[PDB]
Amino acid sequence: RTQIRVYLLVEDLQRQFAAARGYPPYEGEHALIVEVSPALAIERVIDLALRAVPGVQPGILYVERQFGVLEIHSASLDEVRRAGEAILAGTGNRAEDQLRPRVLFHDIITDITDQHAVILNRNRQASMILPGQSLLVYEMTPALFAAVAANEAERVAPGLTVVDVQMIGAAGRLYIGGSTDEVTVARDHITTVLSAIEGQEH
Amino acid sequence: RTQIRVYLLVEDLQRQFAAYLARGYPPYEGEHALIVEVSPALAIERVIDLALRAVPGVQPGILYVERQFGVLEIHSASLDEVRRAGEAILAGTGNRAEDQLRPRVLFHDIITDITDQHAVILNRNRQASMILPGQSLLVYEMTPALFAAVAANEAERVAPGLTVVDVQMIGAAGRLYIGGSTDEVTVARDHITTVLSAIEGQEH
Amino acid sequence: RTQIRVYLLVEDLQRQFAAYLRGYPPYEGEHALIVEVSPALAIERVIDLALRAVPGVQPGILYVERQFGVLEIHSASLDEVRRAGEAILAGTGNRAEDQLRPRVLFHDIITDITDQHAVILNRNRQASMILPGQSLLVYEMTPALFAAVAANEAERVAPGLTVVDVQMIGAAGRLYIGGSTDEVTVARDHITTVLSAIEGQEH
Amino acid sequence: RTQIRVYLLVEDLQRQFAAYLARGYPPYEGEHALIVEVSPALAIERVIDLALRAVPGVQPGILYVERQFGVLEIHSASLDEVRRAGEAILAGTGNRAEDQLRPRVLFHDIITDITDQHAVILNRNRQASMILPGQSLLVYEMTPALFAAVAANEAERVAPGLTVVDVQMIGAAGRLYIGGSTDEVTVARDHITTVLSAIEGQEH
Amino acid sequence: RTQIRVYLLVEDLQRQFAAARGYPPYEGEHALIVEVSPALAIERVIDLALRAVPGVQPGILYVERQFGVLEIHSASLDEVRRAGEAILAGTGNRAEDQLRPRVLFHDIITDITDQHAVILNRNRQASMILPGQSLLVYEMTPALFAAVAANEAERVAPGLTVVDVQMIGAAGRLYIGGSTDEVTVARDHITTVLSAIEGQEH
Amino acid sequence: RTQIRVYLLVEDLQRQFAAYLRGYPPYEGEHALIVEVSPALAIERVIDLALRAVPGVQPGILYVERQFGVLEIHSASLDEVRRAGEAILAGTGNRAEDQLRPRVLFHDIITDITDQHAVILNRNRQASMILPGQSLLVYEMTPALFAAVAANEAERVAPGLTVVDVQMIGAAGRLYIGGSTDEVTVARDHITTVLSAIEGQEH
Repeated sequence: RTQIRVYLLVEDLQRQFAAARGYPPYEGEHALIVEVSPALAIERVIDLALRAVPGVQPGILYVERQFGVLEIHSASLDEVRRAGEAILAGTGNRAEDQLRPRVLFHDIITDITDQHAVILNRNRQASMILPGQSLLVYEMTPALFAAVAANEAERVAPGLTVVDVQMIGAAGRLYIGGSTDEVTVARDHITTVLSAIEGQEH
Repeated sequence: RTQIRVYLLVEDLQRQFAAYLARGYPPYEGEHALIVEVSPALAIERVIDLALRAVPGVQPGILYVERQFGVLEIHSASLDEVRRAGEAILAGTGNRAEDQLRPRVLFHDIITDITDQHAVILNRNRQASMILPGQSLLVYEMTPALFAAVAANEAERVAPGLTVVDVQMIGAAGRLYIGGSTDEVTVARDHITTVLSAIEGQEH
Repeated sequence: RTQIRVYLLVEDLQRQFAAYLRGYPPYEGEHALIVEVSPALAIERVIDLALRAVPGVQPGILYVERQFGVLEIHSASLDEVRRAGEAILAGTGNRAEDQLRPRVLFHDIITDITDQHAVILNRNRQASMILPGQSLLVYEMTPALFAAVAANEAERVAPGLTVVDVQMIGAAGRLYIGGSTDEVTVARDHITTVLSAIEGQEH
Repeated sequence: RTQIRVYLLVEDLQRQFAAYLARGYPPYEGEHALIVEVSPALAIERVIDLALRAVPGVQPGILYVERQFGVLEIHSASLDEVRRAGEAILAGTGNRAEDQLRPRVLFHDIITDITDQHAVILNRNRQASMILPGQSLLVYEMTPALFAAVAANEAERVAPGLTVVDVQMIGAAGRLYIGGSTDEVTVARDHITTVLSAIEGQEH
Repeated sequence: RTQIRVYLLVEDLQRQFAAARGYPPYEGEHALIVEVSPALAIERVIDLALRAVPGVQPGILYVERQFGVLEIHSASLDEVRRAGEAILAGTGNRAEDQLRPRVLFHDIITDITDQHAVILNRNRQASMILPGQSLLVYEMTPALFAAVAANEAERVAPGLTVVDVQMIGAAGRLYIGGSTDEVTVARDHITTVLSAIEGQEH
Repeated sequence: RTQIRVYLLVEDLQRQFAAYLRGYPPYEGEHALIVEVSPALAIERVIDLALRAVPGVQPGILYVERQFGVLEIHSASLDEVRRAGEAILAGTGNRAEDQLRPRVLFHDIITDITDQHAVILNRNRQASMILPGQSLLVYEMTPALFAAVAANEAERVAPGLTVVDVQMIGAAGRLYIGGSTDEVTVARDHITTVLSAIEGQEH
């Protein structure tokens, strides 16, 4: 009855990525991210986690057009694992029955024009990209996988700028600004991470 | 040409659900409604004109064109008025009531004794009444989405102490959130399942 | 890799549609290039291709939707817009007729609109408004970005009409036009002709 | 320390105004309400606790901190419950009912036979019921803003066929928009003026 | 009973400025702008104009925290004057009983930094300023006077960029981008226009 | 000409308040300069003064409100922030103590918050949430931008508390803090001390 699309431990949160919403996560804490179908089943999923481990906090809970999304976090890695396990047990699913990440698009725009940069910035928010910087774009599905890609990219290239991360919808989208080599190091690494993630076929 | 996804008379509106209702005139307790969902979405503009010009005494409460589908709610104090407006729509589009889709249940569950953290984040993604920690929560998902309308109204009739937390009747799927004692939410769920099964329509 | 769904030169913008058009605003008499692509995020490469090939053009729309990506660029010079488009075609390995052919989803003319219909209609809108008693033309098509040319062409052949609403983003495009029964009938007929004449692939 | 700007029992809610009502639980027709406006704005957080802990059976419908002032609405099916919660607020802040400001009328007028262009642009800056071309429109402005609440409810009692188009009860001034026949809107305006004059309070 | 704060014919609208809302004005048309107190009296003001001259259209109608605001427009200058006259007659006011414009602030920031430019752009909308351009800011009250200043500024320096115009509130605000001399020509001219406008004292 | 209402070095940002802070986001441990001025539009000159004097700082808040203008800038270097502030002072002909003295408008501690209060309270909010049974400290002051230092200082002396809401823009500032009755009492006392110690003019 409950199909799990994404089930992932994101360990050791980087500080930029830490920024529908509930309690906000902080740098160094750990997260469990779950995407499911049908969307409304996510309400049973969150009760399963919160009643097993009172010490974890909900950061995202949203019922989208098709899918249901959840993020929970804690300072203790042991606590998040245990919440993940209660979800798997209460729904009769396994971790490797999730969908495998499917890459939809990626590219590097070097030396973004100023007119491109200014319009980019106003239906993003949070961080911004400045004219002259290089831009990496990356699209995947299921959408919630954008989360782990963002965190890993920042990990290996800490000088980069997280411009935007869309984790909810039909597809996930990542925007990263920096020097041409920072964004190349990030792109190469993301591809590796996603290919190594185990799951079934769409 | 114009396909009817949902076509339903919702008779005798209960007071929580009436208040819960993109928006036009608000319906009131005891009044009657006609709900219609169609494809392609923009056809609903022909549907509302058909109704409003046949029976000038009905009032539009909802009119909206979504990503895929078109939605209309009309209501009146007179049950005969809503009925006749419904017939103008059917005749003017060459459709019949049983040309609609029969309800398909996607999910349902009863979460007892909701934790306080679940209740607090649940209450800020909803905007009407609120659920309190300790209450039991019923969630019910179906498609087409507009059937969520009749499910909410039937639940309140049969269990008037419940709390209508949210009713999502527009989109690819409808979602119902109901709070109360475990026996109130269990009585509502059983009735809803019966009501949706009794409805006549085509196959997805 | 980048699939082009809509690629169109829309030349000589009429003033109602021009203002209707987010980034820099176009003006009456200027020319625009409209592009809808799949997958959505590919549109960022598409706009980069245009702006550095022909710097004199300005972006008016840039948006990443649920499934698709949308771009509008414009300039006073028809040549600058055309040349920017060519850059987009070469850098994605496409040509203009590799786009999707326009598919008509629904159209209708509501004469003598009732007042209850008009007031609730005007509240899901924005800009111009329709008055009780006017006639309403509604027109739906896909891909959505084709709604742009339908709107601009309608205003060209019947400038007295009222542009109520134009939805160019999504799974489907929607056009709302108000005027006399004759203005909108002339508008509806011309829109169908324009759309049939556009060459593209299948669906 | 805590100054009361508005303190009022609104008895027996009429159905249009009840539905019209930052938001918490929705009130229903026939229920009773207590409305309070205070200064400084943040003091209202002490006021709601005072009420909710004295009489657990009342429900908050409105709680909001504005640019200058703080606002609360609580309601119940029991008139005695709203009354007693009101008294807890007065006792716990060292205030009395007549410490409030007496209503000051800023403007009123009756626009007959509204033009269609006025009606169409008027309807998109309002979000509830709508006014139709040809109807007469009453506008009424007062301060403090929260008195708009009692003015709307009194008008509907005395002229039930009217249309409540908008009620702005939060801010520096309250505004009331009412539609109907010229005699319905004239009957409402006369009554409102009497009601506001009869209210006891201090001087601006 | 009805106090008129601003009463002004803005003749021959420039194309940039032509962009709460009703029907949109077009380049070359003419407008009447009215601000009043108490705010709600603006509903009597608009009925007076629309019933006298059916051929004019409402573009702005809004009841703000303190004041009421109206804009109407037409292709015929004769029509707008006539609507203005119906308002004056129906409320027993005179055109020169409005408030005189009071200048609150103005300044020219030359060569705006790129970090300043990018953040400026996201809680504006419509047009944008690019890094390196010069910026003129101008504040006045009553707020509705920002309207005539914007239109006049564009008239004498058509190459300029109208970044934003706030006409509703306690004070009006104008943002203009261009070369340092375009913005200086605009600023000098605005000052002249406002000083020449006749009204009473606050 | 430019009147300074608030001018403050807020050094060593705590992590709840840091995230709470629109433009570039500050991080825990960095330093910020906060400025509230009158008239509102003067703030555009104020920020220009800072960013080109010390380019290494980043703007986090820039807003023109009904009456007043607000600016926040930040950097990892306390010296860069201080030096940017000095540029703001020289270019406007002010000094730090020409600002307004903080005026306390209301404060209170609600113990054992009822559940109906908590759920409706959480719906006019944003970020962190208060749970039924916790104690609530509310604190109101003017000018509003002083709410920033009150929030950051409270978190410094009682890091276990929950920052529910901080309103720094307007006619008045408002602080919402949740925790145990002891955390918030310690927080309330320290806030009053900090505010009394700030030197400025009258009101």
